[PDB]
Amino acid sequence: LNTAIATRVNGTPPPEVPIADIELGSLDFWALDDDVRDGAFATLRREAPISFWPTIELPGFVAGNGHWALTKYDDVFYASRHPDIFSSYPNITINDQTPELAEYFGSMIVLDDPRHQRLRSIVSRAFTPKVVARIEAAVRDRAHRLVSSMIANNPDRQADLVSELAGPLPLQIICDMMGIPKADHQRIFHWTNVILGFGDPDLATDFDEFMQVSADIGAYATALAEDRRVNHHDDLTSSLVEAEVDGERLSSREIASFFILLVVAGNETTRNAITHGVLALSRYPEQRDRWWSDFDGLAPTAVEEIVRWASPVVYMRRTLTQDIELRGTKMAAGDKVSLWYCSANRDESKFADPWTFDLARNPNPHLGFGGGGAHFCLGANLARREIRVAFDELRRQMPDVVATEEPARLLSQFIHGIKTLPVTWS
Ligand code: HEM
Ligand SMILES: CC(C)CCC[C@H](C)CCC[C@H](C)CCC[C@@H](C)CC(=O)O
Ligand SMILES: [Ca+2]
Repeated sequence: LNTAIATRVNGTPPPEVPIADIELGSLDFWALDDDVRDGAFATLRREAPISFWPTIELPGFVAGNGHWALTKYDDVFYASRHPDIFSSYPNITINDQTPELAEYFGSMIVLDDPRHQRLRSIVSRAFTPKVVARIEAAVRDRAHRLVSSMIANNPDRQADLVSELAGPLPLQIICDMMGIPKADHQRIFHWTNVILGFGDPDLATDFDEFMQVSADIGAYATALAEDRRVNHHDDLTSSLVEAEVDGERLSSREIASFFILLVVAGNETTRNAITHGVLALSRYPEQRDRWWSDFDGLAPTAVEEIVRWASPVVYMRRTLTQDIELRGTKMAAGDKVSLWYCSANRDESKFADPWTFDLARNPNPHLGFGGGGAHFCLGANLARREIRVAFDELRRQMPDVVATEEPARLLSQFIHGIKTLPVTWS
């Protein structure tokens, strides 16, 4: 299409990045383009598989102690499967948890079992493979309407993939599951965007705004919950207010935190898998060709490889409950430990040809949904289906859809985000 992005050779390894150029506790490092980032993690995996880092500043948050970065696959996996040692309390981002933040962000993702499991059971039936298989009809026609409207909205055949499809599809689905009405979708989207875009001047850099948005979304969850308290609807919000996770009902804060976890995770995750997928297809059109020629035959492995490639969630943090030594590095009880999924997903000792984007890759033990165990992504089956249906609807309405500019990238250490990706089609 000649308006298109330049092609790229598949299996191209990243630039050489000297260790002296790697500074994970600087925001400027997260600004560097993706190739240099991948290069920097390659250097770490080889020369400092476990290394220590001061935690990033950014206004209004509390950096506190630094963290031991696990950049190897086997260590990320080991840490995920040993939660007695690598605890999710008190926080799964690198910054210290505060009681003010805990009002909105003290959900089960920052708790250990047995309380974590008891909370998780409240909503987990809805995310089961049997059940996500049953909402294919809702997914399909949100996706189909979005691709149609992408076409109708754009006589020029020039659109932003992010706001026209990748963004609103996983948003509409999670809000529908929560029971959030249509008129509120956009406001919800703008809130989770600021929550998980903090540090990026296109999203927010003033902590006052972050606190306001948090309060607004917490206030919003509370009002919806209270509604559902009196009038059951058959949405996840009703399950939340009806639950006893205990022999006790959930507190306001527990409801607010659970609501915000679902909606943020639902809104700031699969949209990036989808946008990175389209970009990757734009760079490697042989891959686009193979998949379009055999959509259903290649879909299971295509969807996993888009997730491996995008690694939408860059890292999660844990905290040691006891001393432990790994790979010859002694770490102490109370130390922060960060699990770099984006690095595990390029690990030369687990993946042949880690730099090759291969929609037929089989097996594909990636850690895009984390390393397995107690906090395994609750939305994994939902996300896979969202991804599959989105590309299915593109393949059938605009099969040659293709990026026309490099993406505007989210400045973020936690989320491999794309803010906008101009695409074209014929
Ligand atoms: C490609 C899309 C997605 C990716 C890559 C992803 C990634 C992750 C990762 C890395 C974790 C932490 C896992 C661990 O600690 O071992 C997680 C947890 C979680 N995710 Fe997903 N996520 C995605 C989509 C979604 C969706 C659509 C939802 C729907 C609400 C969702 C809901 C959750 C929840 C609730 C948790 C916490 C589970 C728990 O603490 O037990 N995710 N996700
Ligand atoms: C599956 C994933 C994407 C769900 C994560 C959802 C929950 C709501 C994460 C909490 C987000 C926190 C409060 C944002 C702060 C991160 C940042 C400021 C850390 C730092 O200072 O370096
Ligand atoms: Ca347009």
